[PDB]
Amino acid sequence: AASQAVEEMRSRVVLGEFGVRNVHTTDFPGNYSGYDDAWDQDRFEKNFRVDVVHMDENSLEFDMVGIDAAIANAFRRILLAEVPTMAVEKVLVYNNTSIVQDEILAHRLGLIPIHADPRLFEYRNQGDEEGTEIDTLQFRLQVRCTRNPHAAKDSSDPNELYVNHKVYTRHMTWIPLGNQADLFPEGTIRPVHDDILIAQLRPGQEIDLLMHCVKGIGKDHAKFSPVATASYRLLPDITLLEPVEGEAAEELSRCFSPGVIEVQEVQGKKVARVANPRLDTFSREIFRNEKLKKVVRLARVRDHYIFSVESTGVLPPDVLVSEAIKVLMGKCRRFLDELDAVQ
Amino acid sequence: KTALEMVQAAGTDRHCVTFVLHEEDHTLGNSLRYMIMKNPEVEFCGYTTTHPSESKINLRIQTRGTLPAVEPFQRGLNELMNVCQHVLDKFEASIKDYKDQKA
Amino acid sequence: QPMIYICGECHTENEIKSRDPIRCRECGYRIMYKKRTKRLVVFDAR
Amino acid sequence: FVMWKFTQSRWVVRKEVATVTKLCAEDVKDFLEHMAVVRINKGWEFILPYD
Amino acid sequence: MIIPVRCFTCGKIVGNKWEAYLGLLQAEYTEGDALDALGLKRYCCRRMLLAHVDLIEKLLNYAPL
Ligand SMILES: [Zn+2]
Ligand SMILES: [Zn+2]
Repeated sequence: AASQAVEEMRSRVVLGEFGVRNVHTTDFPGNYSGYDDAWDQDRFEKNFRVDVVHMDENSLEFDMVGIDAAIANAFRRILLAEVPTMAVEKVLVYNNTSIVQDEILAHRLGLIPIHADPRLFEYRNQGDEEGTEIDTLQFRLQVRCTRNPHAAKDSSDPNELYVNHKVYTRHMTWIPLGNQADLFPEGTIRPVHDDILIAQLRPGQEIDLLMHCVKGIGKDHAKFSPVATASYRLLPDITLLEPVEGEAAEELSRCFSPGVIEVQEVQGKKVARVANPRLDTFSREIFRNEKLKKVVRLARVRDHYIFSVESTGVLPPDVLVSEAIKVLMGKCRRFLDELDAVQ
Repeated sequence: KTALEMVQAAGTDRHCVTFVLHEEDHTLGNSLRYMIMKNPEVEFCGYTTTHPSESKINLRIQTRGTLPAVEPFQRGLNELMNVCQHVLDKFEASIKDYKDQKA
Repeated sequence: QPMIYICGECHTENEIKSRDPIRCRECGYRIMYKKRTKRLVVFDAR
Repeated sequence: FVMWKFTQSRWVVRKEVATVTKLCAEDVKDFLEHMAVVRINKGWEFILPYD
Repeated sequence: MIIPVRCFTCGKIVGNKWEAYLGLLQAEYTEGDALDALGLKRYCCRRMLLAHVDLIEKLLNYAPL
């Protein structure tokens, strides 16, 4: 009826064959007659919930229920750009004989993530290229490639002929400044992956440089981005308008994801049902089958966002989400203080 | 110098106000727009970007009656701050119980 | 003042003064590059 | 060495030959392509059948 | 010339997975199964590793040394 259509518009996002419908957030006061969409903190705190489904090193997946698309996109953008980290900015070069260009070498070194905790440092002031103990870190990289004194007669592979011919990021040595050695235990300040190939050398060539790293946000440059892929998707909820059974039900298992539609023999005949709509990626392959188009209704839940955050290894992703929320709170507090100072 | 108010015309009418916010982007603009649109006393709320080169946004608020349109701004900011605190607490609790049940 | 250069095939440090025929010992190649400077150079990772 | 490995066994592993002969990947690949073909899940098989 | 450290689209660390990928090419693994075993789910990293040409050794063959 009309009420069902209104509820579907205000709660579900339907994906059609040619276009998506009901994509705009509409639960606002005055848009609906029989609904009081005015803001209520109690109802929001009641309906909202967070459920983590998977959490390992440099990877997190959690469902938020009750939040809106605006706040979800705000969190995503803060995680992508407004979370500060540590990255290489200044490169001091001493007799770089490598084939790799100096600017390209500095650009590659800048993209290398640093395991240093950004909360323990501060932003470098305008200028001040010398750097202080509080707001900079130094990494020394000195690799001299030379021929192996003991090798086979042929030694076709470069590994046997030469030593230190591939300058991995493990050669980077953190040089403490001031009292950073006492504050940070040995092994904490280091490259994240320890296996990133910076450049390749030949005997005679040498790479000697120092790297000054300062705190920065991803908005200024992508090298400060802590998260590799921080995104969110609406939770799908596939519904069957009519009970589908028989061999065509198997087609359902072949139309959607292999892990969402399951076939069961309740009375000796195969009937399909939704097992786990989370695993579906909405390939929209059900629209190819003419008969099975009018039997399913693909939809997305408006107030259920599955966030997937894969980080670069600087810090665990839960702390990243916490720091993103803290940065949003800090922006709100700064604007409130500015408004109070105005009035 | 970050957030500055501007009246609709020389008459200094408090019904239609424009807040210019510096060093911001679509994130806070859209968040505050969503948090203040639910205020029943707001007839028109809208944020826009002047130019992608400069980092500033312009929000415009027009109320229904005689609201100064600055009180809804502070209301939306406080509501967004409370929502952020609540989601932070909920996420911390969820992560803690997940770590507890995993071990 | 010792001015140093590098050959194109031997790659050995050769010291030659002004107004000398460009050559290199133990070979006959006539391409002589200049060694890299020792001054500090600052680069930006941008 | 490659021909001896082929006489001993019909299937030859490229990594084992690269490790033993201490040669680069391209030389071993050229040696194998002259007398062998790539069979998935089995390695390198002699191009002609047992006569 | 050399394998980039960061992926152009997403930004996942991909420079450290190059030589190991070559090992998977030295092994019997094909392209697809090797890219799957390396942990590249999205196709952007797969394109980054697959379409990359290793020109650093060809240049080092012309290096002074
Ligand atoms: Zn010479
Ligand atoms: Zn990628």
